[PDB]
Amino acid sequence: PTINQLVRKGREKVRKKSKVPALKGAPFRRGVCTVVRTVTPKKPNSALRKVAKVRLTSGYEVTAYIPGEGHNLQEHSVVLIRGGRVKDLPGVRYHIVRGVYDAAGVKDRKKSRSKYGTKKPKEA
Amino acid sequence: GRYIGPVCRLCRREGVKLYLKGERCYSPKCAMERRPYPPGQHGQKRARRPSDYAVRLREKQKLRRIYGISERQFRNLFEEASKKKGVTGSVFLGLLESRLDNVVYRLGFAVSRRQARQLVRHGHITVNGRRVDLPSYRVRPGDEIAVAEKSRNLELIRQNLEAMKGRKVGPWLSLDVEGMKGKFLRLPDREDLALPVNEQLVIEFYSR
Amino acid sequence: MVKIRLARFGSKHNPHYRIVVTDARRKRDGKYIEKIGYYDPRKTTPDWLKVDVERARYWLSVGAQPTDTARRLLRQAGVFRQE
Amino acid sequence: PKKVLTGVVVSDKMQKTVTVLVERQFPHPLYGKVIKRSKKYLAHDPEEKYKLGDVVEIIESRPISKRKRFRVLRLVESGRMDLVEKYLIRRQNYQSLSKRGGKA
Amino acid sequence: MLTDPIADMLTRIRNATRVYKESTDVPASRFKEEILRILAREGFIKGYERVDVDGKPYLRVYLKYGPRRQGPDPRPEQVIHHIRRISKPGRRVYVGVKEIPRVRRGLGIAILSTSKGVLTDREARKLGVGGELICEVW
Amino acid sequence: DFEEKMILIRRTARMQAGGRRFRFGALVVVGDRQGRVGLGFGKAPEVPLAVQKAGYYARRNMVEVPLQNGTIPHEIEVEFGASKIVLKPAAPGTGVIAGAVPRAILELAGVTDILTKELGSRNPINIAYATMEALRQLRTKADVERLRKG
RNA sequence: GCUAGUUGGUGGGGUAAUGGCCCACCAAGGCGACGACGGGUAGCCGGUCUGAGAGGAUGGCCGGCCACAGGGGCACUGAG
RNA sequence: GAGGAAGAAGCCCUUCGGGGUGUAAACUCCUGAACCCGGGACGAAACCCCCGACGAGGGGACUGACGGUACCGGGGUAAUAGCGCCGGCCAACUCCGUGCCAGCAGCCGCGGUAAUACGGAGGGCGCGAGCGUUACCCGGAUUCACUGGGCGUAAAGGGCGUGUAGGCGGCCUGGGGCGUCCCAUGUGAAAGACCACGGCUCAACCGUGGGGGAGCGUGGGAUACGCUCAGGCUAGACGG
RNA sequence: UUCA
Ligand SMILES: [K+]
Ligand SMILES: [K+]
Ligand SMILES: [K+]
Ligand SMILES: [K+]
Ligand SMILES: [K+]
Ligand SMILES: [K+]
Ligand SMILES: [Mg+2]
Ligand SMILES: [Mg+2]
Ligand SMILES: [Mg+2]
Ligand SMILES: [Mg+2]
Ligand SMILES: [Mg+2]
Ligand SMILES: [Mg+2]
Ligand SMILES: [Mg+2]
Ligand SMILES: [Mg+2]
Ligand SMILES: [Mg+2]
Ligand SMILES: [Mg+2]
Ligand SMILES: [Mg+2]
Ligand SMILES: [Mg+2]
Ligand SMILES: [Mg+2]
Ligand SMILES: [Mg+2]
Ligand SMILES: [Mg+2]
Ligand SMILES: [Mg+2]
Ligand SMILES: [Mg+2]
Ligand SMILES: [Mg+2]
Ligand SMILES: [Mg+2]
Ligand SMILES: [Mg+2]
Ligand SMILES: [Mg+2]
Ligand SMILES: [Mg+2]
Ligand SMILES: [Mg+2]
Ligand SMILES: [Mg+2]
Ligand SMILES: [Mg+2]
Ligand SMILES: [Mg+2]
Ligand SMILES: [Mg+2]
Ligand SMILES: [Mg+2]
Ligand SMILES: [Mg+2]
Ligand SMILES: [Mg+2]
Ligand SMILES: [Mg+2]
Ligand SMILES: [Mg+2]
Ligand SMILES: [Mg+2]
Ligand SMILES: [Mg+2]
Ligand SMILES: [Mg+2]
Ligand SMILES: [Mg+2]
Ligand SMILES: [Mg+2]
Ligand SMILES: [Mg+2]
Ligand SMILES: [Mg+2]
Ligand SMILES: [Mg+2]
Ligand SMILES: [Mg+2]
Ligand SMILES: [Mg+2]
Ligand SMILES: [Mg+2]
Ligand SMILES: [Mg+2]
Ligand SMILES: [Mg+2]
Ligand SMILES: [Zn+2]
Repeated sequence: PTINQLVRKGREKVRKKSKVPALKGAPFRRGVCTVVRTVTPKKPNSALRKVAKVRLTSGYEVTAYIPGEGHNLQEHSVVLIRGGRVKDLPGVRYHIVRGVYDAAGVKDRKKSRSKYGTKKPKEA
Repeated sequence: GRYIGPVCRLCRREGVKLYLKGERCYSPKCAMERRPYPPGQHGQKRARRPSDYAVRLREKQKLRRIYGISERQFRNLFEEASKKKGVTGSVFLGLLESRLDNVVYRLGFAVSRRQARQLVRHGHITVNGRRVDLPSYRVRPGDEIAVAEKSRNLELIRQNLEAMKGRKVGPWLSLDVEGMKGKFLRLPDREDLALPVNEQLVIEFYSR
Repeated sequence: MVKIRLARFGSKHNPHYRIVVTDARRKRDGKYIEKIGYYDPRKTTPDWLKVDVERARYWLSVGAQPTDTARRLLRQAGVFRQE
Repeated sequence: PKKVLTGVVVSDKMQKTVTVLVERQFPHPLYGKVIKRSKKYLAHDPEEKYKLGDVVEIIESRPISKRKRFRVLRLVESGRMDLVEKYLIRRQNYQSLSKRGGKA
Repeated sequence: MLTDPIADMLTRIRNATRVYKESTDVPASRFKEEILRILAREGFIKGYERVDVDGKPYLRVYLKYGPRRQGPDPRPEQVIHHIRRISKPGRRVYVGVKEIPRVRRGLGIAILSTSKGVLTDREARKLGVGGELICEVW
Repeated sequence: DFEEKMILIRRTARMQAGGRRFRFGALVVVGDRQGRVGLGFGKAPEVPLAVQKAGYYARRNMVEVPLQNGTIPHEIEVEFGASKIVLKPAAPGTGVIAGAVPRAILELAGVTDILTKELGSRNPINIAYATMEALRQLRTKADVERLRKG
């Protein structure tokens, strides 16, 4: 573009669209479960990924992954959403934080414990 | 906390002897003797060519693990050096060798750097006459670095300061075994230090 | 009614004032009209009180009104000495 | 210093008042190219003297009306309507760009 | 018609030398001539001189190169490795003397036009002035 | 005397009835750290032969780098294909600030202070070729001097 | 494309004071693609974070200015 | 903290010969955070009072929330370690469980009976009173390119003209001096930023001093290029 | 027919 053209129209700033409308951008956001189904991955993968529709405080209803070996979420469980995509489940953009609210931390977990909200078991 | 844990192990992860003890890392036992291979269940097998990164990391790990300092203090120092004029590399070392805890070792009052660090803390040392218990304390040229009057008569001081009678010391220091003092003449020149470290790489590690 | 008072500077327990000329109404640490001295009550340094007398004398001559403490420090710097 | 500008009279349609167009020149901040910008100022002519095509100096003045903060200082050259023309043609364009149009 | 007669000159010189020509005419204009004085003085061109190619005045510009070279491609290293316009119609470029560039750590030059005349980067710097930055050459 | 540095080695394969037939490529550098460097891209049935072939070639392809005290005499930007490389001189105490490829070359050319930037396609092969040209292209006052003397 | 306090004039009123600030009457005017008008958003700055730089992003603490004091309007008192 | 075995037990690994955890522990000796006791702040010298003159001076008294705190001297116990990673990017591997499950996953991708990628364990790598996670900003991104990009086939030449605004404008001389450049000068608060000294045992934090500069205002100066006004030219353009 |  000629410099004149640039003066005339200048450049256009590139706005980046968020991949996490847990509104307020906010670190996390909370809601109650509406359903606690399971779904199948895609492309090459296979399994029964566990998910949960969540009525958010941000006034949203999104599907969220429930990380962990096993969970304990039912129809009316209150949980904290934190957001993290899940490549194998189109539509699953947020993660349910384990260890907060009704979402129990995965028990028997020994390693990546701070994630999966699991207190340190004492070395007896 | 200053590391605290297996030490004649960092020695062998670096494939170079580290005087992280002194009296023992000197006589047939630093493990670097008949055990120069890295610690661990795999430490014996042959390694694969290190990534330019790996090579650069282990080198910062040597230098840092030599002076026994946290990555945080280390990094702050480097940066301080970065800012300052002059070969912002040898200046880093200049700084490092200025830490009281270190000079106390370099001056022989302590056998190792770790043991030198505890002397300062437990106020057994005296800069320019007043007591200082801050190992990180920076010594400037001319600072007298004596031994606490009351600590002077301590069992370990005698021993350590004894072996020093005779022993020659850094061309930038100088001591007085008699009164147990000593003085920081000037910041050492790279030439003055005999270090198993190629500072150039530690610089190239932070550049990244 | 402009003043010649002390403005706080320094840190918690490390008070260092700035003898300044400022309207009677600013915050004590607000925008002053001119710095004319400085005072360190603990006197950690050998130089804990300086006072451009040529200037203090100026403001006094135009209506500046010194705090009682502001007056004290200013006296030490012989602002009022007339020997 | 009361600001003194220089422009062209492009409207004598007001009682004791004239529109002066002042050309401002300057390098564009980011792109450098020296660009041209301009503004109209309503100047004060008490004796309805200055007239179109007139090039005059405008000086920062004490308020005289909502929009009048400039009195006409003096006059430089005159009658050069080529400028007044340029201004007019442009204004005439405006009738084209909209919902309707205007041939060229 | 020509838009930037100076750009033109520079370019004819760029083009000419690339094929290694002897001289190379270029329409005459004092300004262009003042540019040449520098090129000559700085030792970029053998020299230059007026001429009247068909009535209209030109300026033969005698180009200058290096010596024949070894191996494949014996073509001589150029003396003018780079010649580039800077200020241009519709994007004029100026500089305070405090902003006059150092072309190639000095190895190059930067002809620029000041109110004291056309000077090289150091020339105009010497007698502290700046102006339109004509071009860089090296 | 001469130090060798392996910039990269890749496997590559040409299809063929029955399957893929592989053949390794290797880019290596040779430099005396005294102002001389040579680039070599060797290719063969096996990695080692490939590296060998490379080294051999680097010596056939040397360059005289006008070091002005660990640094380059002047800034230079060379464009090789879709790869661009920027070389700028730096005073002492800076080091060699460059991507692994430009570095390997610069370091063995015995350059201790220099600033650089990889622009365009970051293709090793072509960036390696770019810096070689940038170096092979550096001039000095002396040079410019004889060159501009009538 | 926007505009009758709109733009200006004369005389008044009003205030510490200029002024369509508000009146009475007279002029047709004023503004716009160098973006009027309308919609959205936002207190502005010293500065802060980032960047090789140009630039980008910000405006919490602290200092300056402004604005508001449940929402809307208003005047009195007074140097304010 | 210094010693401390060709090296305990346990645990993991094994070609069962051995290896690892590792001088690590035990143990020996030295120091002594905690805590006990004693002393104990600067920050506060004014207003006021007497002298002198309700001046300058000179004397005098009162007043500490913080806090019995900081600091000092003596005494004195070996006295918290976690968190994240180990397929590549990217420092760090091995066994067993699981069998496209259960699960991981920043991006690329792992799991279908030998999984360095799942989960546990041993070992290892990073940091360390912190370590990870999510959210958001700049960076890398010359990926809105002014510095610093492009449009034949990758995303991109308008379907073609005519032509308004605007942008751009050949050769020579002269006036002006708007852009442009130069000198001087006013402004550019403090804090911050940079540097040098200093005060807290260091630092963080803080004080003092020093150097800045763009921008804008004023007064001078220059006139090459651009602009403008005058006047020429014929090589662009148009006409015959 | 899927996944290598
Ligand atoms: K219209
Ligand atoms: K009126
Ligand atoms: K800003
Ligand atoms: K594993
Ligand atoms: K980004
Ligand atoms: K098309
Ligand atoms: Mg731009
Ligand atoms: Mg969210
Ligand atoms: Mg599905
Ligand atoms: Mg799969
Ligand atoms: Mg994520
Ligand atoms: Mg009026
Ligand atoms: Mg060129
Ligand atoms: Mg050469
Ligand atoms: Mg290209
Ligand atoms: Mg690319
Ligand atoms: Mg009136
Ligand atoms: Mg009105
Ligand atoms: Mg305008
Ligand atoms: Mg708002
Ligand atoms: Mg950048
Ligand atoms: Mg950038
Ligand atoms: Mg504020
Ligand atoms: Mg209100
Ligand atoms: Mg309320
Ligand atoms: Mg109300
Ligand atoms: Mg009143
Ligand atoms: Mg021990
Ligand atoms: Mg006192
Ligand atoms: Mg006190
Ligand atoms: Mg009396
Ligand atoms: Mg009192
Ligand atoms: Mg004690
Ligand atoms: Mg690795
Ligand atoms: Mg994991
Ligand atoms: Mg800490
Ligand atoms: Mg960018
Ligand atoms: Mg561009
Ligand atoms: Mg592109
Ligand atoms: Mg196509
Ligand atoms: Mg296409
Ligand atoms: Mg076409
Ligand atoms: Mg169309
Ligand atoms: Mg036109
Ligand atoms: Mg022209
Ligand atoms: Mg001018
Ligand atoms: Mg200035
Ligand atoms: Mg300031
Ligand atoms: Mg100090
Ligand atoms: Mg300062
Ligand atoms: Mg599959
Ligand atoms: Zn050791």
